[PDB]
Order: sequence, then C-alpha cells, then structure tokens
Amino acid sequence: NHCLDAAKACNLNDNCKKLRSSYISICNREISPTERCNRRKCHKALRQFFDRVPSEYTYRMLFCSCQDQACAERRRQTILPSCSYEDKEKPNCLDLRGVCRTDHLCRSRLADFHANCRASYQTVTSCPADNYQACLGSYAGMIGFDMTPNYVDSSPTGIVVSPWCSCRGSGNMEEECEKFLRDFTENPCLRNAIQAFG
Amino acid sequence: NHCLDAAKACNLNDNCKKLRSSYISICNREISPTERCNRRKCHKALRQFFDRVPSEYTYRMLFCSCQDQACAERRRQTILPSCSYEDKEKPNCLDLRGVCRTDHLCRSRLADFHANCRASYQTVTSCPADNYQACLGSYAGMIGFDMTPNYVDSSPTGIVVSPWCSCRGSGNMEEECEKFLRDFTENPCLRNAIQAFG
Amino acid sequence: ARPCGLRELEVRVSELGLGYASDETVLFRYCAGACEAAARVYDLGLRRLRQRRRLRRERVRAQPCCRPTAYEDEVSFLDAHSRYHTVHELSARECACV
Amino acid sequence: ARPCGLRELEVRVSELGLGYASDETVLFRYCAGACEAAARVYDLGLRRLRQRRRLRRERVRAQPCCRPTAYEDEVSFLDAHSRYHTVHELSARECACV
Repeated sequence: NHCLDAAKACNLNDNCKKLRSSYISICNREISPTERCNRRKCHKALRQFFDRVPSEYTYRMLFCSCQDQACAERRRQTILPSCSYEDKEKPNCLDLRGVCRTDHLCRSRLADFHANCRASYQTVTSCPADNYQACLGSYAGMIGFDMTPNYVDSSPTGIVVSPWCSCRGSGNMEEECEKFLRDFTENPCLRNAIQAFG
Repeated sequence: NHCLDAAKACNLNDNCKKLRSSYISICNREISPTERCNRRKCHKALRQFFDRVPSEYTYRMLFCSCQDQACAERRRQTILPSCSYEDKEKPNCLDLRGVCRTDHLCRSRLADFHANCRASYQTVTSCPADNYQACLGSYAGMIGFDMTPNYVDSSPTGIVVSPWCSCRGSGNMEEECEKFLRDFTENPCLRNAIQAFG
Repeated sequence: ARPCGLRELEVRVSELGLGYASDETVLFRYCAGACEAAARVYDLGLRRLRQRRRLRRERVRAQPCCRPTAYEDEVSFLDAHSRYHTVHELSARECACV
Repeated sequence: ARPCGLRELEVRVSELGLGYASDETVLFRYCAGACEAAARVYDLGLRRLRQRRRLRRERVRAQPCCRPTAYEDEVSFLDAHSRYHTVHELSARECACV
C-alpha cells in the first residue's frame, strides 16, 4: 500500500529514518501503568520530524492513499496517537484553542491552517487559490502542538480528521465551538487536498 | 648472565618494564645529527626509574656480576651512557663538582655518596659500618644529575666507575681534584659493595 | 578483492527472523571484505609462537577480522498488529579489520 | 571452555621472528578463548540473510572474533650488538569479542 511505500522511502533516507525512529521511540515509551508516554517530549520529537525532514517524505506518510484497513490504520498511526493525540481527558475545543493560543508558534500555525484550508464556495477545489499544498502544509504544521489533529479512525477512504476535543460543556458558546471544530472535521478544502495528494 | 637475568625480572614486572622502557625510549631518541638525545629529559626519566622502581629490580640491573664482555657491556649500557653520561666536552672534575653543588639535590646526593661510600681504613669491607647497601643506594642516587657516574668500559671484573670528568686543567688544584675523583675511581668501599652485590 | 568495508542491502524486517511481523523495509548495513594490510607485530609474534607450539590449546586469532566497530543507533517500524518497535544496533555504522 | 580474555607467556624476543637479535625476555600478552555471549541482533540478521542467499558472494563474518581492543604502549630491550630497541604494540593490553 502507499503508506507502507512511504515508510520505506523514509527509512531508506538516513535523515528521515533517524528523525522518524526518534519520535517513535520517545512516543512509544511507557512511563508507568497510568502514564502512556512523556507527551511533551513526544510532541517535541514530532515537531522536529515535520520541521527537519522534507515534505516529500513527510506528506507522503501523513496523506498516503489507502484502499483497506491495514493501510488506513498505518496512516492513523503515523503520529503514534495513543501518546500524542488521545488523552483520558477530552477537553472542550475552545478551551484547547485557548491553550494552543498561549504558545506563539501554535497560535501562528493554527492561524495558517484557518487561512490556508478555508473552504471556498467559489473555487474548483474549495481551497483558496486552488492551493492544495499550502493547506496540507498548514495541517502538518499543527502536529506536536496543543492542537494536534489526527485521523479519527481507520476508515480507508472515508477520511475524518479532528483535534482531540469536543464541543460538550460549551455553555452559551456552543455554536462558536462547533464552527471552530468544523474547520477540521467538515472542511471540503481539506478533504479535497488530502484526497488529491494520493 | 646475571645482567640478562636482571633485565628479565624487570621486564616481567609491569611497573619496572614501563619505567625502564620509558627511559630507554627517551634516552635513545636522536634529536639531530649533532644532538644525540634530549639529555635533560633522559636524566629525568632515569631519576624516575631509580626513585619509583624498587631497588630489588634496580640494583640488580646496575650492579649485576659479570664474567664476560657481553655481560659487562650490558651492565655499562644500563643508563644508556651515550646519552646520559658521555659528552662532547669532558669537564674538570672540580668545575663539575661546582656545577653539581649549585643544584640543591645534586649537592645533597653527592654528600650522601661521600658519607656512605668514602672508604674507611678500619672495617673489613672498607665501608663505614660495613654498610654496603647505603653506599650502593647513594651511588644510584647520583644517576640523572650533573654528577652521573658510570662504568667506564666493559671490563667484566676490573670494574672502574667514574663521573664524566677529568683532572686535567686543574692548575694548582690538581691534588684536590684527584682526591675528589678517587672517591669514585679508586674506592675500595665502592669496589667491594658492587662486587658483593652479585 | 574488495577491502573490508560497509555494504548495504534493502531488507524486509520480517525477513530477518527476529520475531517482528512487519512488512516494513530497512536499509541493512554490514561489514564485509578482505583484510590485506601488512600484519601487526603482535600477530606476527603470535603466529610464530603458535607455530612453535608455545601456546595453550585454545582458539587463538593471529589475523584481523573485518567487523563493525560502531553500530546503528536505532531504527523503527510499525508491525502487522499496529504496534511500533525500535531496534538498537541492528546495522553496522563503521567497519575495520580488528 | 575458557572465555575470550588476556593470556600471558614469557618469551625470548629472538623467538618472535621479528629480526631482533636479543636474548632478552618479555612478558607477551595476547587474546584467546571463546566468544559465548548471546548473539547480537546484527549477527542474527546477517546469518539469516546469508542463509536466504541474499548476500553477494563475499566473505562476511556473522560471529564475533576474540581480538585485542587495545595494545601495549611500549617495551624495550638491548640486543647482542649493544643497541637498544623499543617496540610499540607488541602485546595486547585489552581483549573483547568484536
């Protein structure tokens, strides 16, 4: 499958292989029965991987086409989500957005994502200027911050991505929260950009 | 021969073999066609050998008995005299004594040699208190100083030792010079001590 | 006769028989080739002593071996049950005639 | 039986076949014995790849060698013509299964 092919290209490149193994070994290391990993360290290693390995390797792993579950599960596992994505606490998306916005880089990366993956009702791709690449890059640029998005399950073609948060407990800001969340979950520009990558 | 036996015991002892090789490799190393070794460095390494290796190894090499020329040449070569002993200029023994006496330690080592090795006319050995060991130690204690003594040739039993100096150019001090030199060259205490060792 | 040095091969992790059920590929690097440098004085002495039956009956190597002197730090992969693994010192990183 | 490690032998330097005309004796130290520690993953992978005929008709060692990892600094002696010699790395100083 394309996701296996992507892992191969990475492992056969010295720099990709090193930076891949580094995030894998940190993110996969259990601390105690109650703590799945050192999350902060895992996120840092993820950031380094996406910052210091070219997109030709990196996007191919993250956005590889799948026809079956085996491939889609591999794709879902790219960021090692049981460490980097999931948590026993599922925060409110607007609270999580607040946490992201205290970090200079997360704030800027989220803003890039909102701008570059903005759904247009006027363009053939639903992306601004039909620029798929800038949307994909902005998606990838959020991994390892406190707005880390991921594939929600191992659906092969029915792709749904989201941060680990919900809009329950929003009080009177429920509409605001769900609109924010839909930039990830229900965005035709992002959908089309990922699908067009192959 | 006893001198070959002595080298063997030294080389079979880790400390002796290291400190022996060190003075040999330093003393044997030519600097230029006109400078046969770094003398200062050789003398330092010699002092270290006699100070830091027990006399059981050290006196055995320096004072080993010989019946033939091969053995006696080995004995003569213990201090690597072409570097440590011989010199292009052979000073007057009183001038050399003067040089020695400006050095605190040479002055003291020479005085030890005089006290322990100068001959007595009253003892069976010609050494004071028949104390061979203290004379031998004081002799060995002058090696690596300005007054470094050695076997003058490879005579097996006709042992003659001397510093590198002569009593030519003494002027009016010729008797004084020769008396000083005879404590090395014509001393029945020193003769008997060295002979009794092997 | 190619001298002792690094060699490379693309391999499937599952192919190595190490208990990992993964179709991932790694770049496997290893040490191979001839050691043709002039013999060390140690080895020359040791050969001579061996030949003169002076040694204690035992395996005695009087000739260098082409072997790794450093190893790969780590490499990782996902297996067929969706579990990640990291393996240390799988490949050689440097080779010498030791 | 006996594992890879240092051994000692008293030898005459003229016995070593190195051209030194000296009857002096040195303590000659060398590396000998078996390498019985569990195989490295490298070696296990290499054996498997060899057996699967995946390698390239070259001599490949998939098993450690008992060899020195460090050598004697120096030892000296006087030869029969009354000349001194210093030899470097004549003996092993440390051993390992490399």
